[PDB]
Amino acid sequence: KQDFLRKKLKVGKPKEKARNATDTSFVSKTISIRNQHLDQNPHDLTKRLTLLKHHNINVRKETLTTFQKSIPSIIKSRLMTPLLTQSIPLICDESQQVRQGL
Amino acid sequence: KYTGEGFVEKFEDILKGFPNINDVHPFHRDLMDTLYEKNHYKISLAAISRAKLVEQVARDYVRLLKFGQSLFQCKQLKRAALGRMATIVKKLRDPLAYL
Amino acid sequence: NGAQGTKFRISLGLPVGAIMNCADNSGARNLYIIAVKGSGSRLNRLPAASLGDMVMATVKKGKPELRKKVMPAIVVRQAKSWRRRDGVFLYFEDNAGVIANPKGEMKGSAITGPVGKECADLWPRVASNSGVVV
Amino acid sequence: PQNDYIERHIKQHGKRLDHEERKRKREARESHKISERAQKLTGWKGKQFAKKRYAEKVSMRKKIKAHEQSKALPTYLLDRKFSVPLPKVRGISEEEMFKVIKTGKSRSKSWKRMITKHTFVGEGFTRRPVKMERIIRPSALRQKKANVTHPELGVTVFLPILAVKKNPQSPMYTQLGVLTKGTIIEVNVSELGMVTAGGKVVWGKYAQVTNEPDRDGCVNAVLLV
Amino acid sequence: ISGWKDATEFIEILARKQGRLLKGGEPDESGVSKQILNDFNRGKIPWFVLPP
Amino acid sequence: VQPDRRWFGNTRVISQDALQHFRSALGETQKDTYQVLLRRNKLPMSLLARILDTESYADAFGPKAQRKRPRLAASNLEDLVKATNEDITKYEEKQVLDAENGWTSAAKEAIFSKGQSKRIWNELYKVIDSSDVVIHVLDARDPLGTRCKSVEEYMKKETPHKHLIYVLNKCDLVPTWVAAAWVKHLSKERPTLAFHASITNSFGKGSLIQLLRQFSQLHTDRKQISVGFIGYPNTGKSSIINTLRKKKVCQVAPIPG
RNA sequence: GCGUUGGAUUGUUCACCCACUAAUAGGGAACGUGAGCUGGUAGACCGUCGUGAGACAGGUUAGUUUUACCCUACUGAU
RNA sequence: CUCUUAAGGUAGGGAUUAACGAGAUUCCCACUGUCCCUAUCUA
Ligand SMILES: Nc1nc2c(ncn2[C@@H]2O[C@H](COP(=O)(O)OP(=O)(O)OP(=O)(O)O)[C@@H](O)[C@H]2O)c(=O)[nH]1
Ligand SMILES: [Mg+2]
Repeated sequence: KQDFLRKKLKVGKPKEKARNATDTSFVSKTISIRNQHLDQNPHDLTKRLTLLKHHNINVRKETLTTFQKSIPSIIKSRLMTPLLTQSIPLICDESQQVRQGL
Repeated sequence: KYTGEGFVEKFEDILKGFPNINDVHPFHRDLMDTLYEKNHYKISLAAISRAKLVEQVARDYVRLLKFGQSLFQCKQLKRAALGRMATIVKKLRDPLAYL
Repeated sequence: NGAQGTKFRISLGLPVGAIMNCADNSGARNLYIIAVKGSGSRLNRLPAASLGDMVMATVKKGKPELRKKVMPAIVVRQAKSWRRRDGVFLYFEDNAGVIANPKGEMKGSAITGPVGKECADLWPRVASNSGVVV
Repeated sequence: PQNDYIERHIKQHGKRLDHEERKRKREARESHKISERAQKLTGWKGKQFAKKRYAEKVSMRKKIKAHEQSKALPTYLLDRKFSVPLPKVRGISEEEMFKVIKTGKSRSKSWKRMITKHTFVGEGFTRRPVKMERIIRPSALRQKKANVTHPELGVTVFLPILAVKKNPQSPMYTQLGVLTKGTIIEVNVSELGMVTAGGKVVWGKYAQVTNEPDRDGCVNAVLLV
Repeated sequence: ISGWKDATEFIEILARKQGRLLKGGEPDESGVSKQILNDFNRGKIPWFVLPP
Repeated sequence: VQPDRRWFGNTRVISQDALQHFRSALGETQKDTYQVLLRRNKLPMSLLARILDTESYADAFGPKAQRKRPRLAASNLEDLVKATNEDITKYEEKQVLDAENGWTSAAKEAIFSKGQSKRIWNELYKVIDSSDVVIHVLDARDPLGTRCKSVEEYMKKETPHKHLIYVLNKCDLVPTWVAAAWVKHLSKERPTLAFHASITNSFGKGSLIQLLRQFSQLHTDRKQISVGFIGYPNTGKSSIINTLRKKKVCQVAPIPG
């Protein structure tokens, strides 16, 4: 229970830093927030695409209705084959409403 | 608390009663400047304002007194607050004579 | 001060927390608040006075420009049973209120309805602004 | 008003008829009345009277002294163990340091201990949760800066404390950071511009506290050069 | 409601509508204003400040 | 306390080049609020005329008064005329700019001082001192009204090791573009999530969860991390907590207190 | 010697606010363990903890001592 | 060290939300001896 001490000389190991050498090294991580998608973008239906897997049922129904209404402006685009890929498996869905919307 | 309140009442009577040498009229301003040396005037009144410090001492030492566990401790804290007030006022010997 | 004459005694009708009428067209309808000038100091007793007594008051009903604003003025009617030192007991239909500055000078310029004899004798500008005494 | 009007009035009319005689007689009776106030004025007023009279005596003694008087090493070695200035300080009981605190509606659990004296917690303190904290170091009894004096230079400075290395009472108290008398602390000294041989700036030094800051809000200390 | 002027008139319109009036015919302006001020904060009345 | 040659010695040393580089990097780092230092305890943060000598209050004014002429003297005598006219014009201007008879205004009701109290602010400072993170809840109707800048200044000066983020709440009451505008305006300084509090229909829950577990990953040594909720009354602190837990944990009411 | 107020405020008051006033001075006889009258265990809920029974860093709510006719003192009466 | 976070508000109509209760609480009208400030009467 001393106020000053040494480990030992410890032959073989790196020597040491003496007693008072200041260590000016650090690391600074940067925080990352979500975007939250509060501002309308042209790529907005690509985000509603995945709501066809939503655990809720009215969500899926209203999403299918939105995609129904947005057909003529997207019929020739990079979104239609993923739309059908992600919506075809709703044939085995639990709801007459969603099957009818499809 | 009473000792603090007395000092700040006194100092407030000085600060509010005395005029603001700026903010009055240019004629009176220049007259009182050539009479009393505006710089000295403002400096003295600023000294009194900054001394009105006493509030800090009173608040700090009261908040310390909340944890007093003995008559001797509480007495010494009281004495300390009043002594620091006295030091502040002792450093106000010349401005009050001027004022 | 402001009044002309002595502190004379007529019975008390108007304690603190009493809404009384204003009938002049300065804008107010009502007068409430705390204070009575020349009131004593006794434990548990209410400040209540008349004798053309000056009191602090606010407009409970009236124009917003003078609502929210404390003001002095003078009792002119009481509706309690007062005694004249010349004979009979007097009393009015109602209480009445009305407005002034600390010197006794009125914000309004004319009074409706009767005003008390002793109130007018004590306050000159009330007697000038009143067309009807008693 | 308007100027020194009473000075003008004294020049024009003049002070009274019975002014100089009365002033002379007041100055004469003052000798009697001084002693009268001494044998009277019971209490604080007599105490203050005696204080004033003693100070006045000393002033006149010094004045007369000044009147009547106005009527081997070299320069560089003039002005000149490793023991600290305070070994063997008063010992503090654990009872006098820790206050008991009781918890519950029916207060029956105590298990909590409030440190009564001034403390140094650190820079990133961040209190523990209440169900998990046992040691309580209240915010008012938490010091960041001390009043450190260099014995040389006759100078003091309000320096920020960096650490507590040795409180002589029960080195638990060092880890708690209790600033009792005789406690040894690391303080920053960058304001003084000290530099070692090599050009490395010194920014930390040992100091020993000289006061009992539980009685005074001040933490006064002496540098160990 | 509709088409008011004069918030003093607004209150009396709303009181005559809600049947919120005193013994007589004086519409209770005080309680109606209290309810309006509760609605304003609680979000029954939509309102918002614009930023720069 | 025994003698030792290890007292009286320099205990903490640093070279000038390392010192200056360390100053520069941290001046870069700690101006950015999205950045955060990891340890913060092993690091040195501590490394980051007068006329009375001439005139003695007594030669200026008094019976002694060794002061006959000024030093506040303009030459070219017309110059002080140019000054006096300018000063009179400025004076008359201030008069009409800032532009009594024996009536007063009624007392302020004692209910308007309810947020202000020793009892409440003791709880505030207790919560902060116990917290590792401080969320500042704002109403999207009036965030700058509901901001409380003095607490942020206190947290800057006193406690830089705390994190101090913003949460816009009641975003369901205003349009989406107002919320986006405010979030853009405030993300410049502080992260500033948007939120809507409800046990059933919520918004921002997962984002806030992600941010809190980020701070947890940073404070890996503390064994737990405390998050205080600061703000005006009736902003939704209790409702945000009830939203995170997804049941009624804290009492809630539309009345403030 | 004689007086030293009326009120607002329980998201609380070891206090402050505005008025009236001649003034709105401080204290004791209880609080140097514990003593008029009035606000501030058993049931139940939320929170923290606990494997649990339960406990508490908490918080909210409801919730039965009942003299004098005895001696003395005091007040009046034979 | 890296990047995904699908407790994503489906929409900017997303929360303006019964009746009942010797349940806990605040305010208003009316009303009064609760109060100023006590007085009187009956068994
Ligand atoms: N529309 C909407 N209302 C909210 C939201 N959050 C809270 N509220 C409402 O705001 C009312 C008062 O806010 P509180 O939840 O009490 O927030 P608080 O005042 O910080 O809570 P306390 O700490 O208990 O005082 C609640 O009764 C809620 O009904 C929100 O996100 N959207
Ligand atoms: Mg609230």
